[PDB]
Amino acid sequence: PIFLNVLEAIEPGVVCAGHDNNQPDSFAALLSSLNELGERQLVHVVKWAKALPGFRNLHVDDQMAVIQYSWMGLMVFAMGWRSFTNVNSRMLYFAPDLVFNEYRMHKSRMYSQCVRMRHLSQEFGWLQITPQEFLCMKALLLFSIIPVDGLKNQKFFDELRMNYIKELDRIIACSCSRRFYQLTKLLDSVQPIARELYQLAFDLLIKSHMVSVDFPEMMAEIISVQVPKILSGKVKPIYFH
Ligand SMILES: C[C@]12CCC(=O)C[C@@H]1CC[C@@H]1[C@@H]2CC[C@]2(C)[C@@H](O)CC[C@@H]12
Repeated sequence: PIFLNVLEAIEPGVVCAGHDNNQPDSFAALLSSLNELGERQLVHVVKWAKALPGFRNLHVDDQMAVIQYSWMGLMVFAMGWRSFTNVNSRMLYFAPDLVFNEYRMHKSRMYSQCVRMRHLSQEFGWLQITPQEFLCMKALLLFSIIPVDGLKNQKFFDELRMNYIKELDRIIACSCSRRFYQLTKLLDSVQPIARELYQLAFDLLIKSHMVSVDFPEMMAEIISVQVPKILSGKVKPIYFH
């Protein structure tokens, strides 16, 4: 169980958004706290990724690129699990101090995306996803979006991605065929959700100075430098099906 030992050991702990819950639920306050949460979680995503088995086998530029393309999907998948285990999926548990009810879903102007995120959360229940399955699936999400022109050493990436697929297969194996199909269909469903959120993030950054929404340093950098490569089709998800 070496692989699962590692995934459990490096899983990030609780991250708070810093949200002042006694101010009114305005669009600007809610989106500014979500952006701050993203900035805080990005720190943990980087430290988590660098500690994954085999990750340092990747070229150093590929390491940062893969994090900078997959972070939305990783963060939404993890938030979906938090929601399933904490509020049982009619609310979104972005953080202990940033829990979206239906009112916040509307005031954030993200209601339809939150609905889809809620559906993703509920699938952990409908499919009875185990903690071990969640951990392996989340790791695989780091290796599920790349440039169409390929990475700087694509061969090492393809080997590492293969090995994470094998680990998922082992965790299921420890019926199997139906399970693997279910989990890979679930993984595929993350990318379209992440794409819609990437679109929202980009549009909000462009008009941020006018809706009074503050973007932290690394969020502003990644949404203006890397996210447009996804939105323009230069960086694309790897789907199973
Ligand atoms: C990743 C975050 C923050 C971390 C998390 O739990 C998931 C959530 C998904 C929506 C993202 C948000 C970060 C800030 C974004 C990108 C806003 O700009 C628009 C959509 C928000």
